[PDB]
Amino acid sequence: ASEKRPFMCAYPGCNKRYFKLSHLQMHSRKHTGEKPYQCDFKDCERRFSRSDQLKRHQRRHTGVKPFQCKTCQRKFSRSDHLKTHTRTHTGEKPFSCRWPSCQKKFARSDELVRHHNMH
DNA sequence: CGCGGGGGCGTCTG
DNA sequence: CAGACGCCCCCGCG
Ligand SMILES: [Zn+2]
Ligand SMILES: [Zn+2]
Ligand SMILES: [Zn+2]
Ligand SMILES: [Zn+2]
Repeated sequence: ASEKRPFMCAYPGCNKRYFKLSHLQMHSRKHTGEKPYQCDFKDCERRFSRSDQLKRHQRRHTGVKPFQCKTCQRKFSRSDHLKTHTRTHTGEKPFSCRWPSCQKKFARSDELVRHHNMH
């Protein structure tokens, strides 16, 4: 089970062996969302299973909003919110309804999900 | 009702 | 592995 292990996983819940550095880099991605960090704040006590999740969450406390709109100059702290809001200025509404008499279009999957719950 | 704003998660690239 | 991009999901508000 380890008589030949060019590489191993660095996650303490795994520590299994691998042979291709890249194929192990791919395996490791599964564990990148299994590392329980915690907030550093004295006004928080949350835990995040990824560095990016914690780093994103930190912005909620710092108030930092580096993603600024080119149109209305609004400021956001998540690229997903900014790109979503971008579609509001771009008129990009690809989430059209599939019901037998509607086809109403939204710029967000969840907006379409709520709309469908109205049917 | 349209959209802000946080949670969780897969994933390519570095 | 981590940093960064993209989405789905859920909730709250004017
Ligand atoms: Zn592993
Ligand atoms: Zn926090
Ligand atoms: Zn804008
Ligand atoms: Zn519909």
